[PDB]
Amino acid sequence: ATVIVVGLGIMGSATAWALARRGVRVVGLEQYAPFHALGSSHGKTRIIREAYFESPEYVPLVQRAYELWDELGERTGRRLLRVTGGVSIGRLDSPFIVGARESAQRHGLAHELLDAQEARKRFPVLALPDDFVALVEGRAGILFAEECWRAFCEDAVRHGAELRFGVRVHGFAPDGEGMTVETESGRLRADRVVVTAGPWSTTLLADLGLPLEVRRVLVVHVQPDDPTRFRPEVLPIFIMDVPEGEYYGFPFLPDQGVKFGRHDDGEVCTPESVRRTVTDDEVRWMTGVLQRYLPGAAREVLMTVTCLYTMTPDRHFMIDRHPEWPQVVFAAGFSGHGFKFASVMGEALADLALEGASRLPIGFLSFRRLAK
Ligand SMILES: Cc1cc2nc3c(=O)[nH]c(=O)nc-3n(C[C@H](O)[C@H](O)[C@H](O)COP(=O)(O)OP(=O)(O)OC[C@H]3O[C@@H](n4cnc5c(N)ncnc54)[C@H](O)[C@@H]3O)c2cc1C
Ligand SMILES: [Cl-]
Ligand SMILES: [Cl-]
Ligand SMILES: [Cl-]
Ligand SMILES: [Cl-]
Ligand SMILES: [Cl-]
Ligand SMILES: [Cl-]
Ligand SMILES: [Cl-]
Repeated sequence: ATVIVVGLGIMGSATAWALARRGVRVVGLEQYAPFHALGSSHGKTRIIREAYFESPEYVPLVQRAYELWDELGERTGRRLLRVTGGVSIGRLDSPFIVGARESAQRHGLAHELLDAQEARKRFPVLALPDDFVALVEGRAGILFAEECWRAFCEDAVRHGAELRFGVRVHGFAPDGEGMTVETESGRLRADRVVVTAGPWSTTLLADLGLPLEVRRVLVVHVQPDDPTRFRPEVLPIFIMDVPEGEYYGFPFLPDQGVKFGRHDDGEVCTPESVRRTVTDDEVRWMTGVLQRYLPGAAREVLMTVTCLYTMTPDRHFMIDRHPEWPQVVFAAGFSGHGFKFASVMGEALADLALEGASRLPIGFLSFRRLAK
């Protein structure tokens, strides 16, 4: 079998890995350089969580994603995951809290709800309002994202994959014996095509009318004056639903400081129009929010970063076959929370491309729930 994978962000790289491991001939095509920072996959760390507030239907998928991250780590010898536990902060009726409890109960997962007093005792680095609660889980942690991105490409190449960078795909069409893919430089042919185009999905897949909106979001890295009180042993990954917005962060790590980002809002843009400049007022806002809930974390700003999310209307992913051409499958619309699922999305895409179907429980992420 031959497959072409369009886009070598995390999802395309995972898909090239899952196909090559099956003995499938795979050629990946990516418009920019390897492990570039213009899409959604870049950075040294991402959060993985198991008691999943967005919907309990993700729990069996993230559980398989954990198993596949472990297999990837074993085969490549790269260190990919650090389980730290995770804490979610919010009012008792915040979706972060409600949804994680629902997911955990439904899947039998260990978790602990703490009131503000108990949370301050357990995690004194957090400064919470008296009416907030914390929900703690054990299996959450840090994916070393760039290590994972490189791992997939190394192990795919070990299994025969070819990966091409600096090649922009203009389109594709069935040719009677598979698909022909048109690039800015020539044509390539395969039995099947997988599209994992990230924020560029409505360009390449324009004629499908996917309901996707690209958002610019910001991350800051700060240096505490007392780093040791921010280290993983005392500060798990965290997420917070607060009056200033939804935010997330990581414990202090060497050469990263404390990383803090904002999940909600963020400007609607396209990858062409996105503002890469991060303004002084943007920096001051982020450090102002971080200092309210984690006082002493931002003695110095180390770095600021822009990145892109691709949102669906319901914030659930889209993975499905092309509605006209069964030789083509695609995943898009990861809505700011897909990186942790990349290993299992590569599995699912390889199943949809080779077999037309998957035993993974990805039905709820198809086109159907979005139909009129
Ligand atoms: C700041 C930030 C923090 C995040 N935090 C988390 C987190 O903690 N945990 C989590 O699970 N998720 C997180 N995410 C979300 C996650 O990183 C994304 O969902 C995931 O990266 C999407 O991967 P992708 O491969 O779809 O997209 P992308 O990485 O953007 O890849 C698409 C690739 O397709 C290429 N391309 C597009 N069109 C063409 C074409 N015509 N021809 C050739 N190449 C093409 C692009 O150049 C790009 O390399 C975060 C995202 C951001 C921005
Ligand atoms: Cl670990
Ligand atoms: Cl913990
Ligand atoms: Cl050819
Ligand atoms: Cl301090
Ligand atoms: Cl910077
Ligand atoms: Cl995204
Ligand atoms: Cl189809």
